[PDB]
Amino acid sequence: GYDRALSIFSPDGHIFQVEYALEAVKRGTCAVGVKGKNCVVLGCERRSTLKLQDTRITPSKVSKIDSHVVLSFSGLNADSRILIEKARVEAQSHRLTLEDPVTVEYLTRYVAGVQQRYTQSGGVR
Amino acid sequence: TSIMAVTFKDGVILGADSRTTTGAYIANRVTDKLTRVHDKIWCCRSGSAADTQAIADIVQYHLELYTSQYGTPSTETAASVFKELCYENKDNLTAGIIVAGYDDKNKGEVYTIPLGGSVHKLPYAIAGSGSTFIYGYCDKNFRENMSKEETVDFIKHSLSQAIKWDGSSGGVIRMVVLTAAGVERLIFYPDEYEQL
Amino acid sequence: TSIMAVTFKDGVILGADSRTTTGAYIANRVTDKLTRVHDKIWCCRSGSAADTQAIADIVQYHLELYTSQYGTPSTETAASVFKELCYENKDNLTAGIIVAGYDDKNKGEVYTIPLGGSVHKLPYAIAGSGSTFIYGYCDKNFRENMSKEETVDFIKHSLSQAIKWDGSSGGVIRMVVLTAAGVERLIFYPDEYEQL
Amino acid sequence: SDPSSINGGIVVAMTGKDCVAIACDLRLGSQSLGVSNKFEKIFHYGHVFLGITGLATDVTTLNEMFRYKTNLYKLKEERAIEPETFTQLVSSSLYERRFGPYFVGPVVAGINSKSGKPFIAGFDLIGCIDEAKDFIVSGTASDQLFGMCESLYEPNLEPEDLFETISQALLNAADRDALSGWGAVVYIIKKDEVVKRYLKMRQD
Amino acid sequence: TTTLAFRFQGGIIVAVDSRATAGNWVASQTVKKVIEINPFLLGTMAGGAADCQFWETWLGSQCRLHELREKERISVAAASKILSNLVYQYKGAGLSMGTMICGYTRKEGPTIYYVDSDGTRLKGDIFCVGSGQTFAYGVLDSNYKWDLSVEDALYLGKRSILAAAHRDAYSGGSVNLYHVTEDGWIYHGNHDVGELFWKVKEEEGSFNNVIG
Amino acid sequence: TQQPIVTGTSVISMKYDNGVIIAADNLGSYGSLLRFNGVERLIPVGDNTVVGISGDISDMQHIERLLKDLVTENAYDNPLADAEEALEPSYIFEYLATVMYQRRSKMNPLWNAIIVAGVQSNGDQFLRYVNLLGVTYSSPTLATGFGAHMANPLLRKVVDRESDIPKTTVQVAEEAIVNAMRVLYYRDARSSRNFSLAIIDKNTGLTFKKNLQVENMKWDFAKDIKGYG
Amino acid sequence: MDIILGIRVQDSVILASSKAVTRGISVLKDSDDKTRQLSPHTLMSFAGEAGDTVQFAEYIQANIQLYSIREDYELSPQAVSSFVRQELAKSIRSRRPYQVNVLIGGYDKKKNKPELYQIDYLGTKVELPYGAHGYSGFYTFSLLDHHYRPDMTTEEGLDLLKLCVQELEKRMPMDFKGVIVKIVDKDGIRQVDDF
Amino acid sequence: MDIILGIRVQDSVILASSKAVTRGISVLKDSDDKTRQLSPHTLMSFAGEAGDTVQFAEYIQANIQLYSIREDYELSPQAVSSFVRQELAKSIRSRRPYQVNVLIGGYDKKKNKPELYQIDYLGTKVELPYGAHGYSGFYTFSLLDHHYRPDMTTEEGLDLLKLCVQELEKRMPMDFKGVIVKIVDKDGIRQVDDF
Amino acid sequence: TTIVGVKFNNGVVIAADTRSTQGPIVADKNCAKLHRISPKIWCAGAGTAADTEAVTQLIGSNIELHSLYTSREPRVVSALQMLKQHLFKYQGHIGAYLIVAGVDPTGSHLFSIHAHGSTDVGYYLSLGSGSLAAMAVLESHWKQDLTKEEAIKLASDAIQAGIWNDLGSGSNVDVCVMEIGKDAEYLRNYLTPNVREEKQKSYKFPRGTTAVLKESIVNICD
Amino acid sequence: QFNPYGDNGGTILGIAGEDFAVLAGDTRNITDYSINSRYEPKVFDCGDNIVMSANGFAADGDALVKRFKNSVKWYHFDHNDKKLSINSAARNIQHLLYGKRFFPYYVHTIIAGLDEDGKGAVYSFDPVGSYEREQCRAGGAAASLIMPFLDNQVNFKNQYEPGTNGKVKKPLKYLSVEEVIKLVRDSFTSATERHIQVGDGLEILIVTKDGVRKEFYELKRD
Amino acid sequence: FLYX
Amino acid sequence: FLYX
Ligand SMILES: [Mg+2]
Ligand SMILES: [Mg+2]
Ligand SMILES: [Mg+2]
Ligand SMILES: [Mg+2]
Repeated sequence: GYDRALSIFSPDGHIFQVEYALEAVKRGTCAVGVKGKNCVVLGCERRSTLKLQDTRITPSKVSKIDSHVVLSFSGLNADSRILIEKARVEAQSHRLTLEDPVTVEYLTRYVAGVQQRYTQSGGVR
Repeated sequence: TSIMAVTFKDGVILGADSRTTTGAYIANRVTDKLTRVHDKIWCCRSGSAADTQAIADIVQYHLELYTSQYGTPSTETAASVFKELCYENKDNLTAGIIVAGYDDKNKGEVYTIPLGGSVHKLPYAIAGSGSTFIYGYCDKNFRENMSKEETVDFIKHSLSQAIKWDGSSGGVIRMVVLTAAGVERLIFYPDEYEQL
Repeated sequence: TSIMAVTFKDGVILGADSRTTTGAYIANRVTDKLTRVHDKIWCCRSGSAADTQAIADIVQYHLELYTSQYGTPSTETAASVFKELCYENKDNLTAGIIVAGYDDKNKGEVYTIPLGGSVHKLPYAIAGSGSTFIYGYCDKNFRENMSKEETVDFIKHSLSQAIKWDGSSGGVIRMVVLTAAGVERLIFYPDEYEQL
Repeated sequence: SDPSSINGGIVVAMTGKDCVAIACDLRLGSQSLGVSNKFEKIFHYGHVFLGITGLATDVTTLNEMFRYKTNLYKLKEERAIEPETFTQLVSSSLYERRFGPYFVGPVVAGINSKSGKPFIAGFDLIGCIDEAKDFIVSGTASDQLFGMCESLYEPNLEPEDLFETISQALLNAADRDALSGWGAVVYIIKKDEVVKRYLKMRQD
Repeated sequence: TTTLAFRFQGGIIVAVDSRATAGNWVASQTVKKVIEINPFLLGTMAGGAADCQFWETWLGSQCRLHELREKERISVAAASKILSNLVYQYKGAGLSMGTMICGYTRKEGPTIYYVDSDGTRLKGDIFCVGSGQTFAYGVLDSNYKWDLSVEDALYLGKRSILAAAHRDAYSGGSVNLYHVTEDGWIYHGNHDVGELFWKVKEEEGSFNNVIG
Repeated sequence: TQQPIVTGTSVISMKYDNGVIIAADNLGSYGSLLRFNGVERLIPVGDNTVVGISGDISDMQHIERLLKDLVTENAYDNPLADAEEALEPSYIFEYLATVMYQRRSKMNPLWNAIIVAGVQSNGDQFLRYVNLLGVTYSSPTLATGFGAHMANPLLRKVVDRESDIPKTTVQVAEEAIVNAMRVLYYRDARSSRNFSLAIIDKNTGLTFKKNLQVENMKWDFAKDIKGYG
Repeated sequence: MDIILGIRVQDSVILASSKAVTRGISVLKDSDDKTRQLSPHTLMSFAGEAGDTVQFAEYIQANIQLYSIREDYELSPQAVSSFVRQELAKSIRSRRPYQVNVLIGGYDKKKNKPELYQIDYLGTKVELPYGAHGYSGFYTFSLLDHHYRPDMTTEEGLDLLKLCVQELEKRMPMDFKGVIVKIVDKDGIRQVDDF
Repeated sequence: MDIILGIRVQDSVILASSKAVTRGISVLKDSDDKTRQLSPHTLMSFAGEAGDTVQFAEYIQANIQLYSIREDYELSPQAVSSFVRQELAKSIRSRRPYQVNVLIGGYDKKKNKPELYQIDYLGTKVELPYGAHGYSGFYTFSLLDHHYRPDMTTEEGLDLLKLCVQELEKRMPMDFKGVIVKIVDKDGIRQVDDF
Repeated sequence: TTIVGVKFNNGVVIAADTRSTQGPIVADKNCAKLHRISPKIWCAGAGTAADTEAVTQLIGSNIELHSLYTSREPRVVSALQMLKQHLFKYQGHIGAYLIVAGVDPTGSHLFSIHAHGSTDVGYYLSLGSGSLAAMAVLESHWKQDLTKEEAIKLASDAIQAGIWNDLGSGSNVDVCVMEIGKDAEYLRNYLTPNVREEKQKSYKFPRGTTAVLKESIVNICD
Repeated sequence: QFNPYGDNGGTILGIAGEDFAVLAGDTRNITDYSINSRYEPKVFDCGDNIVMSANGFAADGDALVKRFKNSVKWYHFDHNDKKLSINSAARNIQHLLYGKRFFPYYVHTIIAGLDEDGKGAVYSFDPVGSYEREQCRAGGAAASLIMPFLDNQVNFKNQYEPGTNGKVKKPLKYLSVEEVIKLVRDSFTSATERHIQVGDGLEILIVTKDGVRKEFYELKRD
Repeated sequence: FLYX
Repeated sequence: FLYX
């Protein structure tokens, strides 16, 4: 297997591959989350340089992880699909063993745990 | 067990070991596997000791009662009585018997009765576990109308090999000589036969 | 099956029958149970034909590869490779092999490898079903430093008896002579050996 | 399906000074299920006492059989059977069924009326006699009883002391066996008086 | 062995016998067949002594790791399912356990889960498990009501074990009582059948089969 | 799972005041067939240990190779291989004991009963038994197979407990061993007359005796035995 | 066959016997009376192997009826039970034993006492205040241990029996289609038609 | 586990499932629901080996629920049955197969048709108008052959089902403590509380 | 069990251990395994304890009747022939392994009988679980022309080998000496080398320790 | 077929006092009806004032003791030479035993020592690691003989106060080390009489706060 | 091994 | 039964 440590420390104590991953987020279309008194709203930008799009079938920016939790994102669209899939599987796995759907904190903590693993795993960016 | 009967010029000779084993333990190291059914009719017992003893006792009675009425029985008659018991009770008997007797008309005769209860009249016979190792030797060395001393050596050398290779065979080599002269018992000790 | 290896003055001789039986039927009446693992290292195969063939093939490869690197192997080295296969795979093998070879230093050597996978270096060896009947004969008749003609007769007479008594043994008597002179194959037909 | 350990139960007999004691539990069960807590295993034919453990149908059958035989014995002999003689009768009767035996562990106890000697004996299932000076044990807790008797017992105990020893031997043995207990009975036997005591023991 | 747990107005009552056997040999009459997983969780043991003891102890470790990770006491459902999912992995291996997971949580209330070694997991209000489960059921079912007092419920649970302890050859020793409330489990003592039987027989006037 | 094919019978041994004696016959049985008559079942390891092996001979020959390899491996980077860091009987035994138990635990045992007889560096007698099950025990007298049933009773009449060892001389001890080998030849159907005997003494060292024979045998009384009654 | 119960009270014996006759996956009958009257004041309920049960019950019935005619006298429940036990005790060491388990409920007219005898197919006889055969015992014995009193009336005995049948209908795997109940007292044998 | 029935009628599928959970000579529970909802318009009843039944049912439920979230779309009853069959078809040649027999009752929203699938533990799938598993079939199939009509209403289907349960309660040896009945139609899954 | 028979010049001597066992438990600490067939014919039994007693008692009876009928003292060969014909009839189902020994008008005799009905002749024999321990001693120490006092010593030494080394054998040594022209002397408990050491403590309970429910006088009289 | 298990017999016995504990075991090692050794100790000092015995199949017994002794060593290394408490040792042994649940150690295990309050402690384990602290436990072949005697004499079971009508039980009290050793010696002499696999020698290991002391006593050798 |  |  490919083993190379791609995410490593620099003299100034930065992990450039993690900081360059943030630049990819900064490039990504704007996504905003605002939680009210009895609701949360997820707003998402869609760049208008793409006309002749088919909005029926084009992947929606906001994804359902379970019937009660959603996930929007900014950055690489292809990368987001891998996080969403893992989260959806963990959501069903939690219902199966705990006999209770995930909390938003637990689902977040899992997704964050996956993102972290890729910052000190060999052969992955 | 290693037993054999050899017919020579002056009559017949019966030879056997003296070892009875239960599993790998020797119950008796001085067994007398040569038994008398009549004055000059003897047998060699192989297989279940209990079965062969029980059979031998019945035949002696039959030949004693035969003698009371019709005088001395033939060696064939004795073998016929042995066969009758062995064949009719083949399902409940583990007994390989060699019958050997001296008539004055017929001289030395040897009948072998294997497990089946079949009768086989032979110039010489070998039976028991030890016999397997000396088929080659006995076949190559046996001759008809041997002398007493030749027949004693033939049996001694044969059983010596049988004893050497068979775990179930050992101890002394007993022999019984049947001739017109009478009945002679012979014994041969390890210190003699082992270094043949 | 009846096989044997005898060590004499000029080297070693391998002897075997030619009968392979499935149950009471003879599959092959002209089997060659003497096989070459090296130019002057040969073996005798007894037990499962499939198992003994498979083993023999592997050793020939091992000794061929040995020869490529380190020159001619010793008879002991060949027996060691046979043992290693037989011992390590004892649970899945029915093979009694007699290894016999001629070195110029060591002369004639015989190693017997029974079912266990143990190694026994002997002046002569016998194996297979037929061997049982000739332990008595072979022990009484074998002498060390025999001539070629004496050793050929010893093997011929021995296997002749083994064949006579064993149902599983028969056909021709094949022999292979290993000496400094080279390798000589011999065959003997029923019409000769039966009436010995 | 082991006949000797379906119903369960124990008998123990001991000798003292000019006295014998025989004791038994009261349990009859069907393996795990306890069925009866009144099933006595000790009988008597005159002054001779017999305790029987093992398969309960055979315990009942043998009691009826020995009553039958001791009754005819008395009519013909014009006297009560003695323990030594009865022991032989039990042995004869059991071995008569050598190749179809009663699955029982009988125990004879009593005092010879002529000699005044305390006598106890145990039998195997085929009728082999086990004569003892000290004590005989039988049943599903025979191991436990052997351990209790061998440690507690001492010779020439007085009837009142012997009672305590045999009672503690049975009780503590029965409490370490699942198929034994559920109440106990102790017979104290003197030359010409017999006391029968029911023991208080744990009912599990 | 005989273990029973039943649900009533006052909470959950858990009664177990204290005897362990090897064949007809009584190995011990002083065994703790209830494990205290945490203040609000109880585990009952029947079948293999080692299997029950080991895996129910192990469960307590898994329940502790849950409340460290999730900053919250594990549910009776989740706790029972950790054990039922574990034994199911070993199904066919020859594990012999008959267990009841009894506890209180806010979201569930008082809950009992039957979990056995062939992977059966059942929520219910009454369970009896062991060789003398039938003997316990007989007394418990015939006297059970939802409106039993904490005092009466504790007695019925005790009396149901005693009933089995008596008739079943492989049940006995002593009765260990527990009462599970919203505030957690409360231990209601060890009761030797040696004394309890005669005490009950005399006071209740029952057990007329026995020579008094 | 094995079945033993070519087998060796009783190994017998006992302690005496200064060291240990061990003996075993030179037979390789093939069931009831007394196949091989030149088999050595006593294998010395250095000058202070002898390993006596009964049971399967193929597995015995494997154990021979392991001990041979153990001596080589001990000598590696060991200036004191023939002094303070030489192989002790206790080291050799513990190694075999470990192997025997590992093999039984993998359900593929070395089908053997082994007695390690030797003298430790401090002059102490070493005598300990191990078998195919990995069962280990030590006693003033040890024997395998028929030896356990017939030899031990005779050897225990000499050394019945620990306090008897200082009272037992090598002459008395050896006599008891040679007597036991005769009794085994009378009564063991898979025994031979020819045997080897080893003495490991703390003063005289290792004395290995080959080609011994059972002698002074009583057979004369056999002439008087006729029939079965 | 399966469920047969017996409860001896003050002045009577009560025998309950399941009505189901099952073979394979089919309940063939749901009104079977698993009992025979041996004499006017002696009733025997039976359960066990198919065929053996009735064949044994009727054989005993014939023998007791023969005795009654010969002596012009009714055998005591103790006497009948002893006779039945001996027949089973013979049976168990026969070529093919009767695999029949019985309860004998009788009223001894000489003693003026009800008597309940529990006899298994081995010939294991016991006099009990309450008895059961098969798996029934595993539920009923502990229940009766608790609720039973020796001085109960026939009506109290029937209520105690209802408590047993309810517990069996709740926890027993198989549907035994209720029970036929019969009372043995000084006035003889009568059947409770509504249970 | 034991009795699971299914009847596809005009506009719905009806699944009846016995409530008894028996182990040994003890009915441990009499209110067990032997069914899982795989999707809003798909219900699966199950019967077989203890543990395997629920473990299998929940595993399938999780997979169908995962698919529903991923595609934001409900799989057709045909699609779900095909998935379930393949899982059992894999299972039977596993080290330890799922010994679980299932009925899948679903309403296809695209076709506007009820569908009943009968799948055994070997992975033997069949679409039926009425199905049963275990010994139940030996009584119900012949009864439904006679009384069933393809154009029946949900109410007629429930009366037809009552006729099955009555026949089973009469002739079945074991007490299965009645059934939980559920109806799958265009409006989804609902439970009949009084049966 | 450990039973041996030894022949000396003017008689035969049989000795046996005194331990009877069920499984691993010792049922009888001191049981006599020496049986009287006739006044001068004694037999030592191993195998099924019940079978050995029964078969010895039965032949002992038939030998007495035969002795009265023939007006002659019974012979060892008669007891042997009757035994081995009976044992053979039952094809080993009677687990009786006997050492038969005695003196009669014919002389002194020593035989061994097996359950299956086989018989052996010898000057020294040993039967039972401890036979190999006993036979080891007999093979080591036996010689031709033993005296009475030597034969008793050898026999008891062979039993002791069994007692110590065999788990099946233990307790004491019973001996019977059958000498020609003399009454057979039965030496019960000839050696008692396994006396139980004084217990550390008396377990005599204080009177009233046991809890009692009921008392009653039992009627043994008419 | 190869049977990996065997029975080496013997019996062990652990009793707990107030400020001490004893673990006793006979020194006899057997297979079938043969004695392997008359002195083969199976009660071991494992350090940290813990004594241990694994009676049954000696190979599994030695393997377990060896593994536990090693477990004590690594406990010191990994936890700054901390003393392993008897309760902690007991749990550790459960894990050792249960680790082989599907290929079990064929032994009855007893450990003895002092708890963290300085009081006598005995723990006993079934073959698959189910464990329980007790005042009293006998293990091995003669466990069924000794255990009911211990119930009667240590825990005073079935013993009532004389004249109290079997209402007041005999009160529980700690036994002196002198009184405990009397019961151990009488337990083993009784076990030796009636069990064939028990005898030869008795070795007692007594654990106080001062350390581990040993005592040895002869037993009957039949 | 034990049971409960 | 018993043995000897
Ligand atoms: Mg041919
Ligand atoms: Mg009980
Ligand atoms: Mg009954
Ligand atoms: Mg002994």
